[PDB]
Amino acid sequence: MMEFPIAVHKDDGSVYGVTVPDIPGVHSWGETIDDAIKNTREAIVGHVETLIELGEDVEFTCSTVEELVAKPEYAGAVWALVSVDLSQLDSKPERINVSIPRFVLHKIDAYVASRHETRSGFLARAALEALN
Amino acid sequence: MMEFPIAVHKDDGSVYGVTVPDIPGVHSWGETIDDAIKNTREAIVGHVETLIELGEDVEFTCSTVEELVAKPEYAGAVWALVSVDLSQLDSKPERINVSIPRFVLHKIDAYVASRHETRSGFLARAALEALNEGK
Amino acid sequence: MMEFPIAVHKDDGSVYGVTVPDIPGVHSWGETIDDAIKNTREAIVGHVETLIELGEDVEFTCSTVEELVAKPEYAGAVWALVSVDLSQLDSKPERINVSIPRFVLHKIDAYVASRHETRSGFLARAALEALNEGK
Amino acid sequence: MMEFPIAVHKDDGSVYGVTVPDIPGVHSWGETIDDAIKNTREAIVGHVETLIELGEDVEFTCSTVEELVAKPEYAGAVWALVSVDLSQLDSKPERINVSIPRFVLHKIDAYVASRHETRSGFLARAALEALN
Ligand SMILES: [Cl-]
Ligand SMILES: [Cl-]
Ligand SMILES: [Cl-]
Ligand SMILES: [Cl-]
Repeated sequence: MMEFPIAVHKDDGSVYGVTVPDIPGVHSWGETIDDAIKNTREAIVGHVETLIELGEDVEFTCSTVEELVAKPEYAGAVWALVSVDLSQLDSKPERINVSIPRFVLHKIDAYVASRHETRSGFLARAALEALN
Repeated sequence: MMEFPIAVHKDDGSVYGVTVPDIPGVHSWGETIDDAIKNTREAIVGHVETLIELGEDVEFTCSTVEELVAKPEYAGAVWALVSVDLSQLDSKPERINVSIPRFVLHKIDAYVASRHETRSGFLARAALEALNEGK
Repeated sequence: MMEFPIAVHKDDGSVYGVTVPDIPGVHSWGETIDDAIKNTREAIVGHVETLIELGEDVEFTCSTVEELVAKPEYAGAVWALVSVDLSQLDSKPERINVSIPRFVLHKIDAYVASRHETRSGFLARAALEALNEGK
Repeated sequence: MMEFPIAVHKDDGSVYGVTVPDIPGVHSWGETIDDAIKNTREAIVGHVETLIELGEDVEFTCSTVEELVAKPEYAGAVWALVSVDLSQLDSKPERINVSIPRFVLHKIDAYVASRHETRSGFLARAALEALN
């Protein structure tokens, strides 16, 4: 699960505006903060899916709120985190047959059992993670 | 049916280390003697299972407690025998079906084709990296 | 699909606690903001899954961030929305097949006999007590 | 998995003798220390299986080496631990259908995955443990 920090600003007349520190160029908005979060999620997912559909490598780096919160350009922002999982990206994953040593599977099984994760989800995230 | 002798010894306060004479590379321990034995059994079982799964033969003759009990490197040791049954162990890694996002499978398959790796060996290694980083 | 607002606040040094306004009894935390959210997501999913499995109706209307964002107890909070899909949740506990030595299954059945307990509720409770030995 | 401490004594004009602190009455022996350990394991297993077959409750109280080693009656002993688990007792376990809440199963699954244990083994040991 990836967590994108998003910076929410609001004034008296204008609506909620949102910027995405890890994706300059994305600017979203909402009549309420909940709508702004949801609209920013859609903009982030559409961005990532679009670059994939274009044939581009996409490198999944997320900043943390901790590291951005004291920066002046984010003074007075309301911080939120939008959760993006890889299932949220590809609608038609491919089922493949692979062999994994049992001592590795036992470590995967112990780990995913406490997190509502699967062998498949763990391996897909591990595959992506090793590629960076 | 292999019988691995193991030797538990006191190292510091409330930490018991274990020697496995027939697998010198295994270094298990426990906060209690019983924990140390249970942890060593798990290391030995995983070792034997994993080498058999590589297609190796692991049938050698274990040491006896008798030939080791009087050696001075085992003074004060607490002994146990770990019994390992090889009859049910598979000689190849476990085959599983998994679901992978296509764009991820693409950059796997393109990656392994160049170093002549396998998807399996790639995902196995990738899994171990992800497990170790989480700490 | 249920959208639970969660509020992450920095409680002490290097520890972030989380409030779930619609489940006041859940008190999750994490070493980082991201870990706090992931731990909170897991407690919320487990909560909703477990109550539906008890045969309860859990569909109610979640709070919004909007109605909470300006309240003093949430000053400085970092917000997130945890999305819970109820579609796949089963309304009964998981049925499993297990192998039990007869002499223990005798001393289970004889014991649940006049407590008006079930084998299931007994094994569930015994499992949890046994797990409560966390090192 | 149960671990019975056993005390091994050896004098030259004789063989290895063994006593079992948690089972007074058991006295075993062997030409070698390995034979004496194996013979003591059989006597312990036979003892427990025999009481069960007599219809007696059996309560698994194992001492630890740590708490026995300094007692004067065990001065100069060589200590070993005899491992007994419940499968080593009943030859014909019964297969039953039960319902377990998933949050309990997930905790069982995480625990047993690192130990070569099963849901069934864990629940049988738990059934015996919280049953006192
Ligand atoms: Cl997953
Ligand atoms: Cl899977
Ligand atoms: Cl087991
Ligand atoms: Cl099982």
